Amino acid sequence: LTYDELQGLTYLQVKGTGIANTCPVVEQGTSNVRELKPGDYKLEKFCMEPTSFTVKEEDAKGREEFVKTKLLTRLTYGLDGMNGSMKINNDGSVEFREDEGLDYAATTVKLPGGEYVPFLFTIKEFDGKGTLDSFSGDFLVPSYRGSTFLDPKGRGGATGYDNAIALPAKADADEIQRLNNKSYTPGKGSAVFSVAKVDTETGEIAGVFESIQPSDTEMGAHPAKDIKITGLWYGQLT
Amino acid sequence: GRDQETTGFAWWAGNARLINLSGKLLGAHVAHAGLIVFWAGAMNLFEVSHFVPEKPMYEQGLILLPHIATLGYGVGPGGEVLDTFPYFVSGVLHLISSAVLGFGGVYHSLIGPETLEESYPFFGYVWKDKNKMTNILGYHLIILGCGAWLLVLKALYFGGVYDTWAPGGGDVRIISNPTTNAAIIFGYIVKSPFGGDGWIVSVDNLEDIIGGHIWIGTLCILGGIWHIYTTPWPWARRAFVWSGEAYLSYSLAAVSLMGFTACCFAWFNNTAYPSEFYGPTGPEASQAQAFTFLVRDQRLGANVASAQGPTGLGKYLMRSPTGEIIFGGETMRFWDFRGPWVEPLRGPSGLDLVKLKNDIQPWQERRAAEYMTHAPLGSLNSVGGVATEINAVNFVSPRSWLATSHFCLGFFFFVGHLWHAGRARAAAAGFEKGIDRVDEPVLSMRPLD
Amino acid sequence: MTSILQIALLGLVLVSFALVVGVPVVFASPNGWTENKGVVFSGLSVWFLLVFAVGVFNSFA
Amino acid sequence: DLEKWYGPDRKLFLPGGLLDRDDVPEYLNGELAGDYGYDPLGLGKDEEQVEKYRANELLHARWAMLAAAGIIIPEGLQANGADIKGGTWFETGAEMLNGGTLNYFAVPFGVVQNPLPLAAVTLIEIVLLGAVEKFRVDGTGPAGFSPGVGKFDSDIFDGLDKLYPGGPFDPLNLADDPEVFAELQVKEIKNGRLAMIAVLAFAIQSYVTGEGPYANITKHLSDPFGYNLLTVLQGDDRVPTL
Amino acid sequence: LVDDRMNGDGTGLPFGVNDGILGWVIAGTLGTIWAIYFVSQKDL
Amino acid sequence: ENTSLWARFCEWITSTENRLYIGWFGVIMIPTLLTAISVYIIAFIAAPPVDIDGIREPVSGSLLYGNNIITGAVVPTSNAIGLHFYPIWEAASLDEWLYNGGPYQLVVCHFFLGVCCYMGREWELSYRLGMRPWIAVAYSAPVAAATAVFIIYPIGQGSFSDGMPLGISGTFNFMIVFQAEHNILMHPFHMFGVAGVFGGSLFSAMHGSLVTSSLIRETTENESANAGYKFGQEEETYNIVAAHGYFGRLIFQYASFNNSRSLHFFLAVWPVVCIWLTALGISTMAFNLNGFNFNQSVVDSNGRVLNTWADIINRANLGMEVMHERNAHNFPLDLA
Amino acid sequence: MLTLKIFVYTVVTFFVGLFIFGFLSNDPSRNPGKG
Ligand code: CLA
Ligand code: CLA
Ligand code: CLA
Ligand code: CLA
Ligand SMILES: CCCCCCCCCCCCCCCCCC(=O)OC[C@H](CO)OC(=O)CCCCCCCCCCCCCCCCC
Ligand SMILES: CC1=C(/C=C/C(C)=C/C=C/C(C)=C/C=C/C=C(C)/C=C/C=C(C)/C=C/C2=C(C)CCCC2(C)C)C(C)(C)CCC1
Ligand SMILES: CC1=C(/C=C/C(C)=C/C=CC(/C)=C/C=C/C=C(C)/C=C/C=C(C)/C=C/C2=C(C)CCCC2(C)C)C(C)(C)CCC1
Ligand SMILES: [Cl-]
Ligand SMILES: [Cl-]
Repeated sequence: LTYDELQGLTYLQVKGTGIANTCPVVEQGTSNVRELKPGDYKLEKFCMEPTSFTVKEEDAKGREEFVKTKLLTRLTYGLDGMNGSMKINNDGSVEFREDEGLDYAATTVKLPGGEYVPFLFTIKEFDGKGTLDSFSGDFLVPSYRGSTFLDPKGRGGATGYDNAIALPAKADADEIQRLNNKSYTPGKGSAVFSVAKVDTETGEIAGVFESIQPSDTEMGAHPAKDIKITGLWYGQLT
Repeated sequence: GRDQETTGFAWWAGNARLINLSGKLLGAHVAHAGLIVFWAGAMNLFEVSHFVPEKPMYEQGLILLPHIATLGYGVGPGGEVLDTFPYFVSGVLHLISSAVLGFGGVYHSLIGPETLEESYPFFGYVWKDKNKMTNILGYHLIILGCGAWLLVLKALYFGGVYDTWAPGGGDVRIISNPTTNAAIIFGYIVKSPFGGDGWIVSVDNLEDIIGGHIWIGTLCILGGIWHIYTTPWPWARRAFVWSGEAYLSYSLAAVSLMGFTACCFAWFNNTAYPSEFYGPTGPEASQAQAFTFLVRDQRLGANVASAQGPTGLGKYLMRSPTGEIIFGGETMRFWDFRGPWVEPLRGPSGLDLVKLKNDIQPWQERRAAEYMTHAPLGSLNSVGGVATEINAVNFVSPRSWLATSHFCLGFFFFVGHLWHAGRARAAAAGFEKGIDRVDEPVLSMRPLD
Repeated sequence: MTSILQIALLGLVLVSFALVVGVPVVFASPNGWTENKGVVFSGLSVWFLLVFAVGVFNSFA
Repeated sequence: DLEKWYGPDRKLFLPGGLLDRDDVPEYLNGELAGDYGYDPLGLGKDEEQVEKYRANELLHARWAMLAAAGIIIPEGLQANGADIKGGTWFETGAEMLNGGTLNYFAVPFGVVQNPLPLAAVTLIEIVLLGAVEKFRVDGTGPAGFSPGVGKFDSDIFDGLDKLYPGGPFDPLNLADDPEVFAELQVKEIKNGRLAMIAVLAFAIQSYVTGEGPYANITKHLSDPFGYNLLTVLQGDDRVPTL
Repeated sequence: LVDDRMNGDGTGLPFGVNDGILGWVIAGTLGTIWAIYFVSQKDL
Repeated sequence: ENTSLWARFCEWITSTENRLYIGWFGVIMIPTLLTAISVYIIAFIAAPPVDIDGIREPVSGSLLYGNNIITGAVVPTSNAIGLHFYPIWEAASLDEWLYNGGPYQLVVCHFFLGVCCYMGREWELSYRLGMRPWIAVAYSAPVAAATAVFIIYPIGQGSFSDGMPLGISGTFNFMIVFQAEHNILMHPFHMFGVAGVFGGSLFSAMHGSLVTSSLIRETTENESANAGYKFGQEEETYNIVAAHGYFGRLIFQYASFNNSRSLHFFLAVWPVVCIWLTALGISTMAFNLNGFNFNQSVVDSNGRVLNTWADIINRANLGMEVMHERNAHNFPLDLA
Repeated sequence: MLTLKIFVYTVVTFFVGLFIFGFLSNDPSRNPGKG
C-alpha cells in the first residue's frame, strides 16, 4: 500500500492487521533517482521497517559470519513519524540529518540455540553523507534501559541498592562488574542507505537500508553483540 | 397457604407449595413485578431528591438516572442535565404502576382463584401442556418485541437517545438510517469475546444499536407468532424436560448469562453506557492518564516522541503488538480503547503524532483530566481511589457498582440454574427424594474392580 | 395553586397508607371481603381520583 | 358464542372475584344485547323501563357511529390534502354562514362544489328527518325498491318488529339466523357504546385543545410526551428544574 | 516485515475464521456428526 | 437395538461400567484437561523465560531455566498482549509464543472448560446412579473461586498478566499484589471466606471426633474384633445417640443437631456459601470495589490524624504498592 | 500455523458436535427409575 491509499483507510480497517507497521511504498514513481534539483529541503514523515535481523556471531576459532535469527517481540519494532533535513546538490551529494520523532524501537530477537538478544533499534541523531546510490553515517545508540531501571535484585543505576542485598557478605571482587559499575554509556552505530523508486511531482523517496549497531549490554555485564538490520525505508519529501 | 404435612415442603421452600397452584403462582409474579417497578420508582425519586445539578451525574452514586439520561430525556449537548422533570415523571409513573401491580398481586395471592383451568381455560395451564407453554412463551415474546420496537420508535421518531460519539462531546441525536445489515448484526453476535473483538460489548454506534434492536424486535414478534401457532417438535420433546422447575432452570441459565454480559457492558461499553453519565470505564481514566501526562509534558517542552521510559519502551508513546501507535505507559492493555475524545485524535497508522503535537481540543483536555480523577476505583465503604488512599474524596463509580453487583447476581443465578436443573431432572426421573433402598441402581451394576 | 396540590398529595399519601394497611386485612379476614366491598371500592376510587387530581393540578402548579 | 353474552354466565362489567353473581340487578338477567349488569344508579327500575330506554340507547348508538365517522374522516382528508374547506367538525357550520358552501369529497372521484345554500339545506334536512322520524314511530312507508326485496309495497312494515325491522333494512341478509343475529346485536351495541364514548371525547377534546381529534391523534403520535392532556393543560412550558 | 503472521486477530472475524477452509471444515464436521446421529438415531 | 455407530457410541459414553465415567460432559472434560495437563507439565519443566510485565523483562519460571518446585511456575501472558486471545497460530513462531506467555492462556482456557465439564460430569454420574444432583452445586464453589482468580480478575483488570501464576511463589506474588491494590483483608466477603475455611476445619474436626468417638467394640487393639461375628452381616451397631448427647452436654444442650441430615446439610452449606462469598469478593475487587478504607479515619478534637492498626495495614499495603512491578509504571497513580 | 488452526478447529468442532448431539440423543431417558 502507498501513502495515498494508507490515508484512505480508517483506523478500524487497519487495526489488528499489521498494516500500521508497514511502511508505504511508491508505485507511480521512477527509478531515475536524479530528479531532485534543489537543496536544504526538509524531508518529513521518514519511516523505516526492517526485513531481516541478523546477529554477528564471533566464535572461538577465527572467522566472521552472520546468522539468521527468530523474532520474539511482535510488530512493535519499526520507525515512523520522524522528520529532518536533507541537503541534496545538483552533482548528487546528499547530506542526511534526522532530528526528532519516533526514532527508536526496543526489539528482542532469539539466536539459534536459544539465547535472548535484546537491542534498541535506533536511527536517532543520524547524519548521512554520500551520493544518491549510497550515503552512510553514524547514529547515536542509547543503552537499552534508563538509569532508573532496577534489575531483579534492586541495584539499578540512578535508583536502587547498588548491591545484591540478600547476601550480607558481599561487595568484593567478581561482583563490582555486576554491582558497582552499572554503566549506561551510549554506543554508536553505522548505517548505509540507498535511494531508489523516486516520485518527482510530489516528492517521495523509498529505498532500502542496511544498519549495523551494537546490542544490549544490560548494564555492562556482558559485552555487546552487533546486530545487522536490513529493510526498506520511506519518507515524504516536501 | 398450607402446612408441611399436606404439601411436603418446609417453610424455607414455601414457594414450591404453589408450583401447581396457577392462581397463587400468578399472584406471586404480579406482586413481584410490582416490587420491581416499586424499586424503580422509589430509587428514581430518591436519586431525584438527592440530585445536585452542578456536579457530574456519576459522582453522586446514581445508577438509573444515567439509564434515563442515555435515552436523552432532559440532557444537554455535553451531558448537562438542565431539567429533572422527565426523571420525576418516570419515578412517579413507576410508583403508581407499582401500586396497581401490588394490588393485583396481593389480590390473587389472597382471594384470587386457587387454580385457573376450572374457570379460566385461557389462563389455565399445566406444566406438561407444551402447546400451552409455547403459547405463553409466544405472548411474552411478542411483548418483548414490542418493548424493543418501543426503543426503536423513540430513537427513530421521538428525537431521543444520546450519542456520545457526536462531534463536540456528544449530543441527543435523532437516529436516521440505522444499519440493519444481517451480516453486520450476526457478525457482532458470533465474534470472539476477547480483547480484540469483544463479542457483543464492542458495539460502538447508535446506528448499529438501533439496527440490532430492529432485528431483535422483529425476530421476537415473528417467534411469538411461531410459538403461538406451533407445538414443539419430537426432537425437542426428547431433548427437553417438560416441567415447571425445568422451565425455571432454563430461564435461570439465560438470565445468568444476561447478568454476566450486562456486567461486561457496564465495565467496558461507553456507547450504550455514556461516560458523561456513568463515569469513565476501565480502559479510560488510564488511557486518559496517559494522554494528560503526554499533553502536559509536551507543554513543558519535552519531546514525547523521544520518550524512552525506564525500560526503553516509551514514557508517552509506544507500539502495540500490532503496528499501531499507542500510549507508552502500562496502559498498553487498553490500547484498543475507543473514546469520543480519542478518535478525532487517532488515525490509521496510530495516534497521529502530528495531531498529538498540534490538534488537541480544550474540551478533550478537560474531559481527560476529569476522567483521570474520577477513576472506577473506589473501595466498598466509599472513600477515594486505590486501597492505600486516605479519606479525602467520596466517590465510587456507578460502572463499578452495577458491574460488581450484576456479576454477583449472575453467578448466584448460575448456581440456582444448576440447582433447579438438577432437581428438575431428578424429579422427572423419579428420585428427587432419595434412593429406593430395596432396588438401588448400584447393586444392579457390576463392580468396577 | 401549589397549596391545593400539596393538600391533594397529602390526602393521597394518607389514603394509600390506609389502603396498604387495610386491603390485606379485608382480603384475609374470615368472610370480610364479601362485606367490605363497598368501603374497599370507595377507597380505591378515592385513591385513583387523588392520583388523577394531583396529575391534573401539576400542570397548573 | 352466545353464552358469553347472554344468560347468567355472561361477561359482566366487573369480574367474578370483584363482583358476585347475585349483585347484578334482577332486571338485567342477560336477555338483552350488551348486558353487562352495569347499573349502579337506580335508573333501570324494572325490565319494561330498561326496554324503553334500550330504544334511546340504540338510536343514540347508531347516531354516534355515524357521528364519529363524520368527524374523523373529513378532518383527516383535509389535513392529508383533500380540498374539504371545513373538515374540522366544530367549525364546519361557520363556512356556510354568509355565502359559503361546503365542497363534497366523494372518494375517490371527489371534490365537487355543491350549489345548495344553507337555507335550502336546512329546509330539506328538517323535512326529510321529520318524515323519517315520523315513519319510524308510525311504521309506514309508501314506496319501495330496496335490494332486500324487489319493490316492496307499503304493507310490509306492519307486523314487523320495532327497533330491529328486518326485510327492506337488510339488503345483505346475514341476520335470519337467530344466533348470529344476537351476536351481531351485541357487536352493534358495543360498537355504539364505543362510538358514544368517542364522540363525547371528541367534544371534550375540541373544547380543551381547540383543534380536531385527527389533529390531536396526529400530534400525539408525533410527540406523545410533548403533546397530551398534561401539555395542553399546562400552557406554554415551565422553568426547568435544575 | 521479518516474519509471516496471519494477523487474523481482531477485526471481528465471524467465529474467528480468516479463511474459507476453516468455515468449510467446521460445517463439514458438524454435518458429518449430524448425519451419523440422524441415520443412527432412536437406537436404530 | 444398538446396532448402529452412534447408538453404541452413546451406550459406551453413557455407560457406568467404565472405570472412570466419561459422559457427554466428559467428552469435553477429558481432551481439554489432558491438553492443559500436557502443556502445563511441559511448560513447568522446560518453558523459556516469559516476559510477563511487557517491559522486555522475562521471568524464568521453569525448572530447566534454574529454579525449584516452590519457585517454579507457569507464567501469565504478556502485559502488552492484554486479554487479547493469543494462541499458537496467532504467533509468528513457537519461540515468540513462548516469549509472550501463550502457554498460560492455553492452560487457563482449557482448565476453565475442564472444571465446568467436571461439574457437568458430576451431575451426570449423579443422574445415572439415581442420586441427588447437588454435589455439583457444592463443587460450584471451588470452580467459582478458580474461575474468578484465573479469568474474571484478568477481565476486570484488563490483562491475563493479572491472572494467578500457575505455581506457588507466583501465587504468593499475586496474593501480595492483590493485597497492595485492593486491601483484601479489609473485605467482608474475604472475612466470610476465612471464617468459612476456619469453620470448615472446625466442623470437620468436630464431625470426625463425634463419629469416631461414638463407637462400639468391633475392632480391638488388633486389626479387627470379629470374635462375635466375621464379615458378611448386616448388623449395624456403631452408634446413633451418644454423639448428639455429648455435643449437647458440651455447651448448653439446646444446639440441636440430632438430625444427621440437618447436620450434614450444615457441613455442606457453610464452607460452600463462604467460598461463594470470597470468590465473589475477588470478582468484585476485579472491578476495583476493594476493601475497607479506614486509613486516617480517626482524628482528634484538633483534627490531627491518630494512628491506627488500619493505618499500619495501610503502611504495609503501600510498601507493597511501591515495590510491585517497579519498572512497569510510568505515571504516578496506578489505575488497573 | 494455518494447518494447525485447521486441525484445532476440526478437533473442537468434532468434540462440540459430540456434546450437542449426545445431549440431544434421548438424554433424559438414561435413568434407572421410571420416566
Ligand atoms: C417475592 C416475595 C414473595 C411473594 C410475592 C410471595 C407470595 C406468596 N407466598 Mg411466600 N415466601 C417468601 C416470599 C414471597 N412469597 C419467602 C422469602 C418465604 C420464606 C420465609 C416464603 C414462604 C412461604 C410459605 C411457607 C408459603 C408462602 C405462600 C405464598 C402465597 C400465598 C400466601 C398465603 O396463602 O397466605 C397469606 C399471607 C398473608 C395474608 C400475609 C401477606 C400480607 C399481604 C398480602 C402482604 C403485605 C400487604 C401489602 C403491602 C398490600 C399492598 C397494598 C396494595 C393495595 C398496594 C403467595 C402467592 C404460601 C403458599 O405457598 O401457598 C400455598 C405458603 O404457605 N410463602
Ligand atoms: C400477569 C398479569 C395478569 C394476569 C395474567 C391476570 C389474569 C387474570 N386476572 Mg388479573 N390483575 C392484574 C394482572 C393480571 N391478571 C393486575 C395488575 C391487576 C390490578 C389492576 C389485576 C386485577 C384483577 C381483578 C380484580 C380480577 C382479576 C381477575 C383475573 C382472571 C380473569 C381474567 C382477567 O383478565 O380479568 C380481568 C383483568 C383486567 C381487566 C385488568 C385490566 C387489564 C387491561 C386490559 C390491561 C391490558 C394489558 C396491557 C398489555 C398493558 C400491560 C401493562 C403495561 C403497562 C406493561 C385471570 C386469570 C379476576 C379474577 O380473579 O377472577 C376471579 C378479577 O376479579 N385481575
Ligand atoms: C437487587 C435486585 C436488582 C436490582 C435493584 C437491579 C437493578 C438494575 N438492573 Mg438488574 N438484575 C438482577 C437484579 C437487580 N437488578 C438479577 C438478579 C439479574 C440476573 C443476574 C439481573 C440482570 C440484569 C441485566 C441483564 C440488566 C440489569 C440492569 C439493571 C439496571 C437497569 C434496570 C433496567 O432498566 O432493566 C430493564 C427494564 C426492563 C426490561 C423493563 C421493560 C421496560 C422497558 C425498559 C421499556 C422501554 C423504555 C422505553 C424506550 C422508554 C421510552 C418511552 C416511549 C414512550 C418513547 C438497574 C439499576 C441492566 C443494566 O443496566 O445492565 C447492568 C441490564 O442490562 N439487571
Ligand atoms: C428468579 C429465580 C428463582 C426462582 C423463581 C426460584 C424459586 C424457587 N426456589 Mg430457588 N434459587 C435461586 C433462584 C430462584 N429460585 C438462586 C439464584 C439460587 C442460588 C442462590 C437458588 C437456590 C435455591 C435453593 C437451595 C432452594 C430453592 C428453592 C426454591 C423453591 C422454593 C423457594 C422458597 O420458598 O424458599 C424460601 C425463600 C427464602 C427462605 C429466602 C431466601 C433467602 C436467601 C437464601 C438469602 C439471600 C437474600 C438476600 C436478601 C440477598 C443478599 C444479596 C445476595 C447477592 C446474596 C422455589 C420454586 C428450594 C427448593 O428447591 O424447592 C424445590 C430450595 O431448597 N432455590
Ligand atoms: C460463518 C457463518 C456463521 C453463521 C452460520 C451458523 C449456522 C448455524 C445453524 C445451526 C442451526 C441448525 C439447528 C439444528 C439443531 C439440532 C436439531 C436436531 O435435533 O436435529 C435432529 C432432528 C431429529 O428429528 O433432525 C432434524 O430435524 C433435521 C434439522 C437439522 C438441520 C440439519 C442442518 C443441515 C445439514 C447440512 C449438512 C452440512 C453437511 C456437510 C456439508 C459439507 C460441506 C463441505
Ligand atoms: C439488540 C442489539 C443488538 C442485537 C443482538 C442480537 C441479534 C443478539 C442475538 C442472539 C441470538 C441469535 C441468540 C441465539 C441463541 C440461542 C441460544 C443461546 C441457545 C441455546 C441453548 C443450549 C445451551 C442448548 C443446550 C442443549 C444442547 C447442547 C443440545 C441438546 C439439547 C440441550 C437443550 C440440552 C446489537 C448488539 C447488534 C446492537 C445493540 C442491541
Ligand atoms: C402476598 C405475599 C407476600 C407478598 C406481598 C407484596 C409483594 C405486596 C406488595 C405490594 C406493592 C408492590 C405495593 C406497591 C405500592 C405503591 C404505593 C402504595 C404507592 C403510592 C403512592 C403515593 C402516595 C405516592 C406519592 C408521592 C408522589 C406522587 C411522588 C412524590 C413522592 C410521594 C411519595 C409524595 C409476602 C411476601 C408478604 C408474604 C407471602 C404472601
Ligand atoms: Cl502507567
Ligand atoms: Cl510484583
